Amino acid sequence: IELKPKVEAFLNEEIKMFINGEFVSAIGGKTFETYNPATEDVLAVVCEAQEEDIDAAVKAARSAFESGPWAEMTTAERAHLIYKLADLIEEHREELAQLEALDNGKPYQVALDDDISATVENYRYYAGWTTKIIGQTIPISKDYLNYTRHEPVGVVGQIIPWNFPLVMSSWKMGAALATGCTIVLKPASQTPLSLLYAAKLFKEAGFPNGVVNFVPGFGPEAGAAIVNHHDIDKVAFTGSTVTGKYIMRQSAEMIKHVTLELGGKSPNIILEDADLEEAINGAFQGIMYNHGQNCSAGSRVFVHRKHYETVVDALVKMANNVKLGAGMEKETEMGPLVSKKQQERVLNYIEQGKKEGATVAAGGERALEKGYFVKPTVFTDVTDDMTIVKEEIFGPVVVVLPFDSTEEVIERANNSSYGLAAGVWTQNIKTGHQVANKLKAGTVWINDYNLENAAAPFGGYKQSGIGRELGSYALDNYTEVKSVWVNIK
Amino acid sequence: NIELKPKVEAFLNEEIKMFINGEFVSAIGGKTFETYNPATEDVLAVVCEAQEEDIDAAVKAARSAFESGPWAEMTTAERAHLIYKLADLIEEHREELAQLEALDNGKPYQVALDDDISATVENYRYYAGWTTKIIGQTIPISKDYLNYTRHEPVGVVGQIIPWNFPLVMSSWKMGAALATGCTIVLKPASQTPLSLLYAAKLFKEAGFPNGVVNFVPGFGPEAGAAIVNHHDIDKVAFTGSTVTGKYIMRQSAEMIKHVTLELGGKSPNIILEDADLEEAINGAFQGIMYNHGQNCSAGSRVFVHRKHYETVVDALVKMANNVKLGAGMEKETEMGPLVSKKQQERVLNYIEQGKKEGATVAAGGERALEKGYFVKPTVFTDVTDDMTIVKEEIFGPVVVVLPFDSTEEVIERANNSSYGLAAGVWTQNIKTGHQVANKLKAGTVWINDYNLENAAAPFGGYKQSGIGRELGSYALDNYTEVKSVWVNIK
Amino acid sequence: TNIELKPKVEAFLNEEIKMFINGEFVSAIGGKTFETYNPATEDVLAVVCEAQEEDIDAAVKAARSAFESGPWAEMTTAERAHLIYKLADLIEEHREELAQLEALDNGKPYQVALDDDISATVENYRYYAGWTTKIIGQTIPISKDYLNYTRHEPVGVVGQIIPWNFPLVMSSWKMGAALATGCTIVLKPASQTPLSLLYAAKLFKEAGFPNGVVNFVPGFGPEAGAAIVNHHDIDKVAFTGSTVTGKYIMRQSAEMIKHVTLELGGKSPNIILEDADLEEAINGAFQGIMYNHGQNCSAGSRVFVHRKHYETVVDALVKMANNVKLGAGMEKETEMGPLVSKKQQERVLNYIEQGKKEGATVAAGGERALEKGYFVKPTVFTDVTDDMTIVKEEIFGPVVVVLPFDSTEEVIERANNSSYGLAAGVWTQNIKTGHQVANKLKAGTVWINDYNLENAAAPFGGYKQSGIGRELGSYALDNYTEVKSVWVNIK
Amino acid sequence: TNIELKPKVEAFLNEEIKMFINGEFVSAIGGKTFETYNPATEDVLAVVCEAQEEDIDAAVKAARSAFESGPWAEMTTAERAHLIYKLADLIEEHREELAQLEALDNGKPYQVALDDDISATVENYRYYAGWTTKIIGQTIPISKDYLNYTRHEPVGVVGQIIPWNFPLVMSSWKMGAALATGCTIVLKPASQTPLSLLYAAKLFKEAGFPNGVVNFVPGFGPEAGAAIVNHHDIDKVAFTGSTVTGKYIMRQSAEMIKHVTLELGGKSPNIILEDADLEEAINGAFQGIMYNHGQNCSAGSRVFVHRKHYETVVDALVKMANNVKLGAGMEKETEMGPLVSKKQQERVLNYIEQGKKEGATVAAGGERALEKGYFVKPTVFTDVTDDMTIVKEEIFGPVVVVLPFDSTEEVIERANNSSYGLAAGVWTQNIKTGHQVANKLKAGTVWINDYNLENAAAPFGGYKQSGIGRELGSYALDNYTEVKSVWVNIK
Ligand code: NA
Ligand code: NA
Ligand code: NA
Ligand code: NA
Ligand code: NA
Ligand code: NA
Ligand code: NA
Ligand code: NA
Repeated sequence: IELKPKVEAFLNEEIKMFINGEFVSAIGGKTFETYNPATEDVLAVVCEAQEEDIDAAVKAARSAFESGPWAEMTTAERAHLIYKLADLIEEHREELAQLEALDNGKPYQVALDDDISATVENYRYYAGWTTKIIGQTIPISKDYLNYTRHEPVGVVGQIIPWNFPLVMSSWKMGAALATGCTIVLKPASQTPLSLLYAAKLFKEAGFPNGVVNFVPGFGPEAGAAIVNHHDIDKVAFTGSTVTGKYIMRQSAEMIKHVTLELGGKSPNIILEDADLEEAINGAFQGIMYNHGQNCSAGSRVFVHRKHYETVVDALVKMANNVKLGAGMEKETEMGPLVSKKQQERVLNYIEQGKKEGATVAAGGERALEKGYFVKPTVFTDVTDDMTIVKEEIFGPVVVVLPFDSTEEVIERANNSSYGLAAGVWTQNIKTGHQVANKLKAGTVWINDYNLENAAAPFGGYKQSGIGRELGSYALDNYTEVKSVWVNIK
Repeated sequence: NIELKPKVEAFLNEEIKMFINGEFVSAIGGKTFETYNPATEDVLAVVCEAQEEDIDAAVKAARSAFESGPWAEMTTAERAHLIYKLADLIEEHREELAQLEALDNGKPYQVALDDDISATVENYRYYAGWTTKIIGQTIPISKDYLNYTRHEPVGVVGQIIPWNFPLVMSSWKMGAALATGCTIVLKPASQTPLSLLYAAKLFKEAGFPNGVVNFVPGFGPEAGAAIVNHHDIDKVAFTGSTVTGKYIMRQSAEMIKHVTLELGGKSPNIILEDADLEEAINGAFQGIMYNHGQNCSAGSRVFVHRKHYETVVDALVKMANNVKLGAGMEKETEMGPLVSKKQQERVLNYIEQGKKEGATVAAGGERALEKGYFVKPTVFTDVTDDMTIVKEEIFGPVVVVLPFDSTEEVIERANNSSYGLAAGVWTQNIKTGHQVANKLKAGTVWINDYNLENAAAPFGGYKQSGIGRELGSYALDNYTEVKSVWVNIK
Repeated sequence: TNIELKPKVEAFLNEEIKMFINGEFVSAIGGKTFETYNPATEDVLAVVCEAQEEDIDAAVKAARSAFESGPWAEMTTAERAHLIYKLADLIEEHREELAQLEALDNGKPYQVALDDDISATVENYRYYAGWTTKIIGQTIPISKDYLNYTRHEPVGVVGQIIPWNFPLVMSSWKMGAALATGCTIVLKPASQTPLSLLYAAKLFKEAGFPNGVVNFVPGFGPEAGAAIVNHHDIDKVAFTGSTVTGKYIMRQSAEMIKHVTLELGGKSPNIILEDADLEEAINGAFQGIMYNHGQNCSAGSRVFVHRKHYETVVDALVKMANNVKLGAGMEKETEMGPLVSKKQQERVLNYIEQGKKEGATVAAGGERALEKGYFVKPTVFTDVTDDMTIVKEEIFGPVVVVLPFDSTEEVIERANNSSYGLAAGVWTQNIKTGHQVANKLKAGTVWINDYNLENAAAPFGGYKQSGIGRELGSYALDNYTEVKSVWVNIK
Repeated sequence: TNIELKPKVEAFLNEEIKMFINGEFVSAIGGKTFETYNPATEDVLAVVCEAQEEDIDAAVKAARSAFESGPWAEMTTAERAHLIYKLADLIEEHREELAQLEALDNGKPYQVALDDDISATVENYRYYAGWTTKIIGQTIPISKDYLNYTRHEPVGVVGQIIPWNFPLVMSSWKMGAALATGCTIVLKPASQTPLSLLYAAKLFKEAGFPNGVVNFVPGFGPEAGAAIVNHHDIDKVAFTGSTVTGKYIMRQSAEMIKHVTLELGGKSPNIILEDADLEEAINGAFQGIMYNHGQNCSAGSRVFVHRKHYETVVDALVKMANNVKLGAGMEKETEMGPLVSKKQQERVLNYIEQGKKEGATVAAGGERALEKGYFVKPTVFTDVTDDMTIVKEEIFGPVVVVLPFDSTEEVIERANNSSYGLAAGVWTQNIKTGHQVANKLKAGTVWINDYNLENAAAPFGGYKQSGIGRELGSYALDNYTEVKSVWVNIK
């Protein structure tokens, strides 16, 4: 797939940060390389945000929050900006899909059909909420007017991971912007480009200077500078547990509100009365979608004893059938993992799996001559206490586990520190809702898997997170509630 | 002297048991501590002291009660009725409970009765009403799915409360939690265990299932920490000091555990040029002096437009000097002692720090009476924004009075603070009142009033005064996990 | 085995039954009275004061006063809630007395009145007590230059009229929501069944309701009912009953641009698909129509059965129908009482005769029962077609039609081919089928694998000609408020 | 100086104006046409196809089919949203064309049409686009045995009738809410002002609305109007306009138990208290009435003035009245245009004559203006009492009565002593007085230190005989929704 002219021009120059409505270099001039994970080549050279750059972005966001058009605009004017931003992203859909394929590694056609569509729709959806963020009037006494206001919290720092780089930026920014906050946001070092391209479109849509500030760089410097900044009012992070925990401990010092979206080890449960054809397809897609680089991937596939060997046989064939290649080549179904480090991590987990006694029924090694490719992998002969069953692998790797009763699968499914999502396959109306009610996860799909939409909340129970993104629910993260009492005698 | 109620005598005449799994019990290791009467300094009761092991027993009971048996299976109508029967019982025991508050915490009995017990009753009545009404969403996305959310109780919640409004504080924790269907492990402050441990009898009589509520009296370092660090508690909520608030957020990180915190303040109470001055003088005085200043949302910075500053200082000084200090169980008392010797010493050292930095004690500024933990109502003037006493929460009957010259100036100076719990604004102008309310960074703003709370209105801090809200519908969301269910109907 | 009369019921019934206006038990101004009957025995059960247009006037003036000034107008929402809760506690204390009154006056079995009606009544008040403090409006972010807020103000004096089939429960569907908003109430019970409401007036008084907040005016539809409908100073009307009256009500309400809520009748389908759990569906189909003697607006009076199970379900329905124990509501043996009046017995027996002459076959029942009182046998009609009178029209008795079908598309179309739309049942074990069918039925309530469930928290009301508006739930509140949008210029 | 006509406007007016049915521009089946006029010149402005009963039937069938099957029924909520936002974008792109059509057909000044009416229409659609994905029902925690959820389903085919005073804006107040719920529409504009709607139909098509989702049927009350009101296959009706028609519509809707929303007239009070900012309140009182030539249901047609200020306010209003520049809407200097028709001018002049006959003083104006066109001078009446016709009745012209008062209790009582209750204004600097007075005024919208402000997000509608129900805001959606309560047995 030949590069669009605007992608070629963008990549032909150093990639600048976006602060206070301007494209700028890091103050101290540092740069870093992002790669193409299919070729291992340097894809661009990007300006590297340091602490002093974050502090500049924070002042920019503070000023835009406190005075100027953003602080003065009506809600309808604010909605219109977000709507225009969505339209612009849709206009640049092929450019942005190419950058995602190039920079992240995923198939261009998927980045275009799924990731760009979702980002557009998320911004459309949240433009909608700007004029509808309502407080209460509260009837207490004839002597007072009691009302609440849902005020924006102020300057928000946001950090996102590399698996759905553009989409993830929209999960953070659509709700935050809709409330009237301003933003200092950091993309992942592996994937800065789609966001920094999208910056052009915030400027074009007419966002006032400093409303949005994009600071690409590395967790331990740019990331930690966001986490530790005294003038950031609220933090939101999606990423590592270790980083999640760190963020929470640091935010303690300022009594700062945190939203976290972390990992999972989500179960996808095939009951005796499932439509087995459709469940097999849901189980396969459930783990293999986005190369398994998906926090809510259905990495534990629980299968009723009667169907266990049927599903294993089908999963093995489908895994071997997947077409691996560069995301910018048209026949590719599954691209490489994002980095050498991730490839080595996923291959390490496969070795640990075999070491602990499990059997690789398909895959279980690297693929192709170069690039960070891993073959789709199916593990079988697996038990609940194995490392590969307990821990999030974050690649195209599924464990398949038989079970004999519904009480049992619920227990086993819930016996996890994680609780991001779950799938249940059954044609029975009672069993579907009953099993859904008892699973400890933020999202349950009945007879489907991996569905997300702007309108429906997503987040973790237990150690898969604190709080919800998407829906009306996301808005509450970026608001402070003021209770006003007017003595009316 | 107010004579002790028969049921109060009876209660005080034996060891005060903790309440676990529906039973009154001693600590497993038999440890006990003393609570005191702060007006007299005498030992008031001997109370069973919860240790780590007793928190574990409580958590096990709450877990069991949550996962199966009547509390798990009950309809929301049946749950609501339990909570309303509890409120009715507390109301029947109102005199006994108000006496225990006056005795244990130190506040005037008639205020405990008219304010504290009344609010607790109303907070439970209000929350009983929410059980049947904690609704999720059905979400129109596509003709191919039913999309709905469930607001599920989060599970066992651990709650820690302070000593300044002991019983009311217990109700701000438990009303919302219980309405959601959570089960509870709650620790009263070691200075004020008694009203809660008495009210325990009422939960049992109301018909609460074993283990749905569990009260574990003791100390921050042991009972407190055991709640904070317990792996099987799903969610924590705390009201109290900042150091503990930070500690609790820090520790909750290890479990990715949701935290709600209600912390202290340095709340401004602002008298503008067109205030009704007589009303605003009364509201400025009551704003700080109510509950002996032991009030996180106390109006401890009184900002007074230059035209009225001398007039207001003069009045506050006279009012301060006239307040009648005495024991909470003496009928003539207007203000009781502080809760402890340590608090009295804390406040008095703040006062000394204020004099050391150049402020003037216009009234008060010393201990009171021959015994008990009393501090005189104190008014400081000649104060500047950089002074320790104007920055930090004193938590006694100590007010600073600051003049100002412009609205824009006072809004800046009111907001120049790490705290953001509450604020008051006094002006007769409809545009000024709302404009100033809007610009203040405070979780509650009163226009032409101060210190009003009601179960239906949320309360809590911006900035370092807290995370989250209590009261209102808003409190409920702390105790809920949201589950998004997608049903393929293609 | 006769259920023994509560002493309090015997005392109530030993005197003329007064109406309740402005806090006091009073006679009609003109002293007219009427008779209510015991439909099991046909005896006079009580003599009741008959409200005339002038008694409505006095009730309306009393409600107006209580709304505009005095304790009901001044009370906090907490205070108002507490009255409503205390009323619910009093009803629960008098549960036996009230259930006997239902059984005597209405006819239904005592145990059913106690377990169902009285408990629903109590729960309805407790649920709406809970709303008083939670009737919130909005603050609306538009511009920095304005504060924009709404108030959900009580409409004022509300006129309510209720039917005889669930006398006390129906009073609480009207008053719980109206009282929660802070309205004041002029309410007329059915001439057939005045007594449980008038007994309950004691408990409003004991609970501490201010004078005039509630006013109960027993009498007939053409005098007392019409008076409430036509009264210039009633702000809003709510009615449950006959369509012809519902139409009249809507027509008269035009003249004053008055908001109307209507809950009307139905011809609700109860649909057994091929993959139904036949055990529970057959029980659901039988209780769906026979509950309350078929005197139930949302009765499942059309039972559609997939061709595969048609014979099975017809045979089982006929057996159950023939096994029902008919008798007095105050005899412990009774499973089904009489119909409420001679007029209604005659109406239902007319429909049955009409069903016979249009060609349908009575597979069970189809006639009067026992030696006295207004009893009709449980009746099952087979060999029916969709254009029959008995399949189209509401019968309001223990009369079911059974219709086979061959495809899901077909049953949805036939179920929906009705001017009514109150309720529907769908029996299928399939998770996709249950929701899809539920989505496509035009009915205010759809039960999936059940039938006849109501709860204070879940709204109820008609599509099409089964009504306007909803009762129960948070939804009922909105009928009793006017929304006021306030703009405060803040520069 | 004349505003020069846009090319697209000339083009549109150079042919017969077709109606819009099932996605196509068509003539009336029987070929009837009617004339609309330019009320500044009294010239024929356009010839418009006239919908008859038969054309209404065709629009209803198209809407029915669009509702039951096809893209509109199948589309996601995101897809439906996007159609609505794109419509808003198109309207904005054609803002000058649409503003000219409004100036020409309705009368109002071009620049006000542009800045106010067109901006409000655009923002209305953008607001409602945003609701499509957010129309949520409830999950309701009752028992562990059931999942209880509600669906807010679109009612179906909706019949809407709008007046001539804000033609395009009024069209958006009906369709934004309705289309956001998934309903389909048969909408009739006023015969006096059909053009802007029928121009806008081109933009519904260009946005990509499926065939029959919207259908525009211009014509006359007694034929087109009545056919919408009386149609058996319209599910719900909404109307804005006269009282006599409002009452007709409610009466006719009884026959089908059809939900009705009415936005009717007012005689709204604009109260200037002793502590008002007097300069701002005089400007608010003058604009409250004279905006849109007084052709405004919520016009502040009763200016109450505290006695201290009475003379001052009278003198100011008189000066301001006599200073308004009357002229054609398409003339750049015009501050106020003519009334919409000869009949309206005659009505307003008949009112003014009644006021004189009853003893009131024409302080300014009170007669027609200019050499042709339906102009009336801005008119100020003094020496007025509460019982006069001109004080009680809605005149719908640029005519104000000015009433002195002496106490706040007095002005509230006199303000509320009306069958109308659409809107009110209160002018006071005092924070307690403002909210207190606002709490007591029986009106759907209360402005404190302002007047005539509307926004898509803030509900609007009448207390008493000013209406039933609310338009705008979240509240408007409920009128277009049937609530279904689903119970899923999960035992
Ligand atoms: Na990369
Ligand atoms: Na968590
Ligand atoms: Na103590
Ligand atoms: Na905070
Ligand atoms: Na009777
Ligand atoms: Na209807
Ligand atoms: Na015209
Ligand atoms: Na009305």
